[PDB]
Amino acid sequence: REIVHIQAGQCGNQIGAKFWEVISDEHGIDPTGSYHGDSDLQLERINVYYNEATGNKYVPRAILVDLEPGTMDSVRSGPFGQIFRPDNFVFGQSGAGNNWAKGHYTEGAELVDSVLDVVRKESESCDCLQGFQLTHSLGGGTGSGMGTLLISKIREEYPDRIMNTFSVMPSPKVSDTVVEPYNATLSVHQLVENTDETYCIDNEALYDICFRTLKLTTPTYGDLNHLVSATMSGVTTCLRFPGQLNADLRKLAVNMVPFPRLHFFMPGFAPLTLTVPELTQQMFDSKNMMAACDPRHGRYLTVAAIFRGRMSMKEVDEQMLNVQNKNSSYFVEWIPNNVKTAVCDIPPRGLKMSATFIGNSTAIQELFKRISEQFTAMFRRKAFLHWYTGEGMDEMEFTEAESNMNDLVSEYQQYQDATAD
Amino acid sequence: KREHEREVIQKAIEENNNFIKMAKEKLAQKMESNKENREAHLAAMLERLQEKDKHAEEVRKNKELKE
Amino acid sequence: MRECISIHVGQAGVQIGNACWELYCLEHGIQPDGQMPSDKTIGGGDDSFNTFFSETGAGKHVPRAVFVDLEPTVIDEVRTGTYRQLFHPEQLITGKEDAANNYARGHYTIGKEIIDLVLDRIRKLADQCTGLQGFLVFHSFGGGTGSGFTSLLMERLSVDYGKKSKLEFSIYPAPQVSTAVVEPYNSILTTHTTLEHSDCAFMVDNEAIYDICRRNLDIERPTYTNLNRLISQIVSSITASLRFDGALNVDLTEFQTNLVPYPRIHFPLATYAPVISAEKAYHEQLSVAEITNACFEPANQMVKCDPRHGKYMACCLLYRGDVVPKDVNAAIATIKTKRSIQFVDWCPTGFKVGINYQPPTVVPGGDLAKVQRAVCMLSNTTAIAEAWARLDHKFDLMYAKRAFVHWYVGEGMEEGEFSEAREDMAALEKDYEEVGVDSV
Ligand SMILES: Nc1nc2c(ncn2[C@@H]2O[C@H](COP(=O)(O)OP(=O)(O)OP(=O)(O)O)[C@@H](O)[C@H]2O)c(=O)[nH]1
Ligand SMILES: Nc1nc2c(ncn2[C@@H]2O[C@H](COP(=O)(O)OP(=O)(O)O)[C@@H](O)[C@H]2O)c(=O)[nH]1
Ligand SMILES: [Ca+2]
Ligand SMILES: [Mg+2]
Repeated sequence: REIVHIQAGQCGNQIGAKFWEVISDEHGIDPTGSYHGDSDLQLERINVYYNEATGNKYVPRAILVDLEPGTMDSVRSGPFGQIFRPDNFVFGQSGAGNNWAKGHYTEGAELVDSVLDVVRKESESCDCLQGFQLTHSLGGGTGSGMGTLLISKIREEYPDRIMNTFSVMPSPKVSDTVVEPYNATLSVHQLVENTDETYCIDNEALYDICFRTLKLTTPTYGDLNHLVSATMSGVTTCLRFPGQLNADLRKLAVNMVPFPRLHFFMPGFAPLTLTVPELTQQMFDSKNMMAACDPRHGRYLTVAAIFRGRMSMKEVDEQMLNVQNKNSSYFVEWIPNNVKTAVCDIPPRGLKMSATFIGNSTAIQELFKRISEQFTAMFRRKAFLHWYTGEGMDEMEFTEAESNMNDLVSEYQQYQDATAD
Repeated sequence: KREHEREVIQKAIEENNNFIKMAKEKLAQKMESNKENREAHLAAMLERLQEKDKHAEEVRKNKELKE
Repeated sequence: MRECISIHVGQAGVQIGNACWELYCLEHGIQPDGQMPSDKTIGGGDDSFNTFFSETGAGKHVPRAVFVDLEPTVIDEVRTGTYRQLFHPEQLITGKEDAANNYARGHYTIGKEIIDLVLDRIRKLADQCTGLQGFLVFHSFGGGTGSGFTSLLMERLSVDYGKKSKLEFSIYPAPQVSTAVVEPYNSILTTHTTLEHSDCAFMVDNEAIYDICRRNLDIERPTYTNLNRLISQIVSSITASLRFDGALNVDLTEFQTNLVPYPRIHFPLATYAPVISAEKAYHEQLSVAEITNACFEPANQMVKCDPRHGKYMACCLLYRGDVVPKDVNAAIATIKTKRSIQFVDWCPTGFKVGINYQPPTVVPGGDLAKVQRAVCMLSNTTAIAEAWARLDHKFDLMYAKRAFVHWYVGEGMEEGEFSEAREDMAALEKDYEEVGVDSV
């Protein structure tokens, strides 16, 4: 049944706004919240993301959070600003300052109770809550710190509900802030313990796709978010339309997560703006991944593929087998039948057919290794720590966060090197 | 023979009644043990989250005494 | 008299139930509203079709059925569909939250909340029965509800109804139409817990039914509707013994007597013929000899195994339609000389035949052709242990690394239950060896 969306910080509210832009378009919901669509095979599972207010109005089950009021006001003036319920906007006064400690412990802790009041109001109205999804970044302050605090706080009141998340990773290519490896490593510490299924949206991968593949010398956030919105639409297709396979967040978690800590996925998408072999060949390719990791450098524990558009289901079964059989080295032998596939007749906007990829590869360690270097290069000489230790933290937490993320890398390596006998 | 005939039908009733009784006690013990285990996991999950909240209070209080 | 109560658990169970009861209605001449012009006795009676249908004073023929699922969407289609008036709403039981392909959620967490309600509705059907013969339980091995809740139900039905008969129609998992990675766990857990509480169990490999639909009916990519309609024909052939009565129609319990030599060895291999398209059916008079020969070709089996590399402990032939004993005896004589039919030395090598003169119907606008005669072979062979071996091997690969185990442990289960269930499968695999091996 119901999923409660949350968007935290500048990044989280922008990609969240673009997510609600695209899925409202797919379900045939205009900015006034009115249904004007052609198919019913749009309203069947509309209640997963929308509430039915009086006048046949469809309002997103979305909660907009930020310590900065500026980024939230830009959402209300955007294309789908008025569709959101006005009470769900939970704005702060101070601002983040790109500090995880301010987001997690002090200034974000001031605001966290007023967010929970909206969450509890939305969750009480649900017939059967699946769980929650948080769109946010790990580099900044609000989305990084307060987002992980919200997860911990919501886990406390809803311990048997799913908590997935769409975590945007930092990169030197896109971002200029130097403290982001601290913020990311501190956030990853929390996500390892308190989330069921994280989609790793890497800004390095989105830059490289925009620069190399899409061929853009000047890649804006709008160019990056076009890929993210298309990815987010793809991975939630089985949740949003009447489908056989992985219709809820728990079933996806049961299929994709063999071990509790290893729940950090590698999303993929094709085509990047066309036959089924070409779609299948593109979606598994390293250049179509939204995490900057080569899957040839590791092994797939579990995979989920979502094909969209009218196509031969016979052909989809063959091509998904042909890539599996002829690349069997890159799938663990000790999880048989680990690649599941779903079909959906309704394609995305513009495309005739598309394919979305969700992969729990061991090669995701490359992402966490890259963050660990950028963390350690600064942390060896205790650089920029007065920002955090002034806020009330101590060097234990950084030592713990470093060690906990390096354990995650060792665990991904441990099961990569694992064998049948 | 009549005494043996009564012994057979009673033994048949004994087998059914023991099967019902053994099935009931196996299930009752399984559902009780499972209830205890699931509640123990949610206890440890919230006891972890409260230790995070206790630690979070020791950051607010620690910033208070750094001036 | 001789009433049978069918129980349909989870997705697969309900949707096969949809196919089965639709097919039964067409065979008996029961309309979608429950009316039956053939039936002159209004309000009740003791006809053979009344073993599966209770009757109301208004002339409605209500299935002796209970539909159960932990989420509503599949049973909502029964409430909305063509045969919505056929059922009383109390027979159709639904929850909100499903078992998420988890035996633990289906058996313990979610199942406990609805189990008492389901047993109340089964009791209300049982009180209508002058005499209750037993239950037919329809479920999947792979699903959370299908595995978990069925195991809970089968345990509770043993307590409430004692030694009363309990038959299973079980959907064995296949990767072509699979829904979860953890289906081997759910299969081994449900098989272990249900083994003592089931008197006979008809396994149905989706891979076998899927391949038959592709090979015989020439269907590119068979849907669940394609599988279920084929599966309903085998279920109909097996249950035709209870629902009709000729002189050669032998009761289901009389087959049980032959099919189950030891309590644990109660998994008959079912084979069916002819499966043929309407395009091809046109002007091929399929004789008794041809359809009986097809029962020993392993392409037409419901479980993928090799009886040739195994040993028969029983072999029953359930014919229906235009068949006489003279043609059956001639075909069996022809087959006995030509085929590999090796029996164990402790059992007689005869073939138990039953004939049911009412011919097989098909759903209009179906893929399956209307044929004048058909057969379903039920055989207790040691080769069906190959099905356990394939399933136990997939368990071993994942369980060795404790893959996906935390999902079960998080819902209250222990690692003890896994190894205890697996040892029972190892014992069962060993039992099938012991019965097959030659004697002192
Ligand atoms: N033959 C056949 N098999 C089915 C059908 N529906 C599902 N299955 C099989 O059942 C297995 C999955 O279990 P389901 O029965 O869908 O799950 P469930 O029992 O509803 O349990 P939850 O969904 O977890 O509550 C898969 O291996 C499917 O191939 C059907 O209509 N026919
Ligand atoms: N992909 C993407 N990344 C963003 C966007 N906005 C900010 N970011 C990233 O988020 C990080 C900074 O977090 P931000 O959300 O601005 O801080 P907060 O508002 O305090 O949470 C940087 O690494 C940015 O690259 C966006 O619209 N798209
Ligand atoms: Ca009658
Ligand atoms: Mg289901």
